[PDB]
Amino acid sequence: KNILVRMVSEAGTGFCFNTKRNRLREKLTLLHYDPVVKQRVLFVEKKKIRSL
Amino acid sequence: PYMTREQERGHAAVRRREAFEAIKAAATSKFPPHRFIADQLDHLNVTKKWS
Amino acid sequence: YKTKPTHGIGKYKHLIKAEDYEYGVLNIHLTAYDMTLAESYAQYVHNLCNSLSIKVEESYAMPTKTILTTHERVVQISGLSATFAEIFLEIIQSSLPEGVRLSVKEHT
Amino acid sequence: RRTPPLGPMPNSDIDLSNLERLEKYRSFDRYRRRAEQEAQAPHWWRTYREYFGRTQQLLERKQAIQELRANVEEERAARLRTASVPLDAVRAEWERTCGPYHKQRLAEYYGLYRDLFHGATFVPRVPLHVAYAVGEDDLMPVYCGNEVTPTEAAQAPEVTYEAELWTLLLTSLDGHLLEPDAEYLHWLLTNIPGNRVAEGQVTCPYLPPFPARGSGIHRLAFLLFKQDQPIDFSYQLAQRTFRTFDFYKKHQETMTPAGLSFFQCRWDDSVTYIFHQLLDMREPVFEFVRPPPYHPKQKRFPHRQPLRYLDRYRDSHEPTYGIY
Amino acid sequence: KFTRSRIPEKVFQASPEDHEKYGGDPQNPHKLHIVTRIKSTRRRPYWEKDIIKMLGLEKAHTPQVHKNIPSVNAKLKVVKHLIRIKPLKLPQGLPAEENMSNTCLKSTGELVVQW
Amino acid sequence: LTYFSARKGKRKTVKAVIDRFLRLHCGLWVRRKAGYKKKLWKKTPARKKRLREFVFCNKTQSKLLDKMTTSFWKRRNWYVDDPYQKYHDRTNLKV
Amino acid sequence: RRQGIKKMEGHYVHAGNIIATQRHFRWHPGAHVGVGKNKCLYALEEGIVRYTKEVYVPHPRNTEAVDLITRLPKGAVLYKTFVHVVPAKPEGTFKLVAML
RNA sequence: ACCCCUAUACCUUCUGCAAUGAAUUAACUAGAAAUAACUUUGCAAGGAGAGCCAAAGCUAAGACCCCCGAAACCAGACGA
RNA sequence: CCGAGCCUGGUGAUAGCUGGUUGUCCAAGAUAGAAUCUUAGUUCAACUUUAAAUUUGCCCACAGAACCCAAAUCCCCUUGUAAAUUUAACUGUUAGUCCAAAGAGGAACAGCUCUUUGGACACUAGGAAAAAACCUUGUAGAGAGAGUAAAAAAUUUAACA
RNA sequence: ACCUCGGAGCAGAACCCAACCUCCGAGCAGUACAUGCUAAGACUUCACCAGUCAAAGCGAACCUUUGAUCCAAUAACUUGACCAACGGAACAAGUUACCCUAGGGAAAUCCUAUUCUAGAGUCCAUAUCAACAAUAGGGUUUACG
Ligand SMILES: [Mg+2]
Ligand SMILES: [Mg+2]
Ligand SMILES: [Mg+2]
Ligand SMILES: [Mg+2]
Ligand SMILES: [Mg+2]
Ligand SMILES: [Mg+2]
Ligand SMILES: [Mg+2]
Ligand SMILES: [Mg+2]
Ligand SMILES: [Mg+2]
Ligand SMILES: [Mg+2]
Ligand SMILES: [Mg+2]
Ligand SMILES: [Mg+2]
Repeated sequence: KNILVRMVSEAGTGFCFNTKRNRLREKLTLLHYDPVVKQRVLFVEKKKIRSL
Repeated sequence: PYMTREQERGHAAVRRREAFEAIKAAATSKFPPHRFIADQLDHLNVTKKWS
Repeated sequence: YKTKPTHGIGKYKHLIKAEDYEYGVLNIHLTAYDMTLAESYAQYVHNLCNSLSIKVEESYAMPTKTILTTHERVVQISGLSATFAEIFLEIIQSSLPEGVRLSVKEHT
Repeated sequence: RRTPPLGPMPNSDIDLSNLERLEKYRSFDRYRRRAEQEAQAPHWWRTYREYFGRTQQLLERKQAIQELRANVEEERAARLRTASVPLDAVRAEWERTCGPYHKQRLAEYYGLYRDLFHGATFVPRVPLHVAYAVGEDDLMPVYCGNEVTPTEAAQAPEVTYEAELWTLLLTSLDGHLLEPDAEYLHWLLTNIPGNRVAEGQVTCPYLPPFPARGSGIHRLAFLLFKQDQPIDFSYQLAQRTFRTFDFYKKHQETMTPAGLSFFQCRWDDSVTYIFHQLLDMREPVFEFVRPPPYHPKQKRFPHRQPLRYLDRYRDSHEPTYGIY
Repeated sequence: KFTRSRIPEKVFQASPEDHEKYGGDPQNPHKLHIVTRIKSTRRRPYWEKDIIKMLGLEKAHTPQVHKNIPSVNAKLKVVKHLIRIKPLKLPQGLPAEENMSNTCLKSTGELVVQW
Repeated sequence: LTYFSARKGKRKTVKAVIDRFLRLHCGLWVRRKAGYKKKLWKKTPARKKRLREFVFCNKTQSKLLDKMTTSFWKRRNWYVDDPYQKYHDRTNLKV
Repeated sequence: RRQGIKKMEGHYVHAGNIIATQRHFRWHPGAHVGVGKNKCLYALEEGIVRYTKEVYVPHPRNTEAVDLITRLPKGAVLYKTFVHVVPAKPEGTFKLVAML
């Protein structure tokens, strides 16, 4: 199944956004727009929010 | 028919507009009626007697 | 709209067909020593067919057989008139380049 | 119920049972060409258009083409896709041959005919040339629809045309400031002897173009009329205003248009100079004002509307306090 | 379902036999209808009831004069089974202001300026 | 609601209304959209934008809320930096 | 579903008004008519709504429509119903703001 | 007076006639109120006899929210 | 008068259920969707009433509304008309009956269960025998005047070259 | 068995509707991580709640099937189970003939007799009986797992 995860910005900001990834799939690292920084920055998966 | 559909177009428009103007005037002229000191004071006559 | 004179102005499926002595299905089998020669003759006969307005269905090939190898080709043909079949076959006969085997065999 | 079609239904003439025997659109482009043809063709149904609407010369041409083909160098360059074409020679040849027709198309597109002669057209037979001398070393030309600044058009232009009398006129079809239909004449030479222009009768002196700021782009037309016999004719706007329509009505018996060349003028500092120095008046400034945005009639209860609904109808953004 | 009835136009195309029968000339047609309601609007559709009210035929057997023009005629066609239509005939022409108060609608359909 | 309280004899306010709706003085009631904080990960950006909005109530909804609150909640409040100060009054309204 | 035409021919329409809601492409966008993600037709300008029949030339990237059009006889032309908005007001006017 | 002609009791509940209630008389026997509104006064950017409301409002008055009936439940007594 | 005594009190228990709800006169006044531990109720909508503001409202001639592959409906210039919309306030009715018509409930003629269009009944009178639903007809009183509307069932047959 | 939603029948031509009913699938999957932010004007499952589309603008790049409130958790942004009886009581089943109260109410598929004569009837129809059908008369059943 899929799990909702909290991608947390690697830019030092507290900005986090939620994505969906397969449980069997590896932890996610993804480029995403940082509104506070106003630039695309890397985000890393921190913790599993739920299992959907 | 006496007139055709093209001939009749607009031949009564002025009268229809005036009639609706009258209807609108009646609708917008609604207001409470006047009140008269004579009407208020005439009620004193309920105790009019013969001296 | 149904009641309007322009009803059905947008219909198209009637223009798409998705599915007097005349022949049936005709198979022309071309066995040849040369891939290039067989392919060229198949192209030539296909061009003759589609220039003479012949319904050509398939242009496939048989699997190769080894006992050197001989390449096989098939041309499918449907729709022939009395004189049209004669002229078509005689043109094929006079246009066979070199050492190729024709056929007028049928299906199955 | 079914009302019969009011004409030939499309795809009815070819509607036949021999679909397999009917040649088909093997390609998209052939269908596109057919569809464009059909769209151009008139129809009995409602359509988008309804609402939004010598022999020796031939022989010489054939021989010249044969010579060019025979030239092996030309074939080698063409097959190597490296050949080129003399633009100046092609320009001159086109001007002589079919340039007047293209210039008539340009005039019709720019609305010169409809705005000057109320739709009456003609063909600019004379390949006129006008150019405003910029500085001293060069001169900006005035083609059919060019773009020239009033700074470059400050002084009168040099006119050349291979012909033999002539009346040359300049109008601003849309520069008028009071009456929409009228236009301003800028300079008019009459009874031009042949080609030389300095000897022309200067009835109205030369005026540079003066398109007001933010008033858009104005189209200025050089008209040239063939003249049979001279006729006596006749810095103030009331006397510079006139209509080419009735003007040429008064002279069409002996004058016939044979040349046109027009250009677009925008605002420039020279326009400030024109308005102040010699017109002696405050220059007008125009702004393109769009209509106010449409809003539906305000409701007492704007159900399901966002809070911005009230802002859509308030006029002043500053806080107000009423009686307080 | 019961719906409005679209009367085919051939119904309202008079024949020469009709012209002889009823005495109206298709050329120079009559200007005004006299319409009287002769049938109840009860048990009739609401649209017929509405047309009767619009035409002012609420009272039966009370003549009402209307224009002989296509729109009025369309309404009359909607309610033609409830009414009697007769042309208004003016043997002495339309009444003048002097005799506007001395007119009478004869049962034949003639507005006479003497009464 | 309580039309006459047992201790004062007064009409009471339904506090569920106060916890949920804002009353603009002119008579308009503002609210949030239901579900505006629920499962945002499965909602489209347009739907989320619609849900994040402050929304007016019906005439009948407003009448119900007016009945369910007392006159205290319908007074002029001159808060210091009220974001709704401009919205407290209607302008250019015809009937 | 409550789908269908919301603005019939001749109806005045303001920019943004939905003209017709549809599941398929029963009506196609004409002049000044945009399409939503769900094939809804909305007005891009303020004006009068007109319905016409026009020759249909599908976008080349539309593979299915291109195949349909290539399988078509040499004289046939496809037609579709299009919705246009005939703009009423001009884009704007030039007004005298200052006599410098 | 009757004879003539016309005339399918009342209430309530049913979609509508069947069903409900009524021997009859007298007496008794059942629409209680706020949020707003509206109307009429007063005063008016203020009204109100503290408090409250006010971007024409405020104050006052006028108008509007029935009767009978369970099986029950609990508490405390009284009863072999 | 015990599947749980009796009395008093809480208690004017509660009752979406039943019954009742008292002067005169006039006027406007009709079937209708959604949700609901909901279908014996209620709330919103629709309708309805009052007051108010304003300007258009209804009818509709063309034009217009899809391919797949019928009757009609929508929309609105005229026109006939006088209403409609909005504002304020508000109760009550609303999971009906019958008739005409078109359909679905398995490719179910009738019966039923529903959907849709229209009419009627819950509102007067005349007629059809009596008569809620068929026909005629409605706006109100008095008359010892008059013209009409609907309104009356039909039918009686077997020789034979 | 179903209860919510979506697609098709099922409505021939705006919408709405044949509820009940028939079939199918969804409580998503894939993709992207501007698949952002804002904002005119509109649609709408006949209320509301909710649900859709969207110009212009700003910013990056250069989409195709559901569930409210409260309450919890999270610094917050946000997230969660139950509500599937899917407008959702936070947590409650069987049973009463021992019961009480308040009320409401009470075409096809079968048979009989004639008709056509199929035919039985010793052969022979019409002495007698009689098939399928038709005619009448009587009774039963229904659209619903
Ligand atoms: Mg009794
Ligand atoms: Mg004892
Ligand atoms: Mg005892
Ligand atoms: Mg009680
Ligand atoms: Mg009445
Ligand atoms: Mg519930
Ligand atoms: Mg109940
Ligand atoms: Mg469906
Ligand atoms: Mg809606
Ligand atoms: Mg439930
Ligand atoms: Mg539910
Ligand atoms: Mg026992």
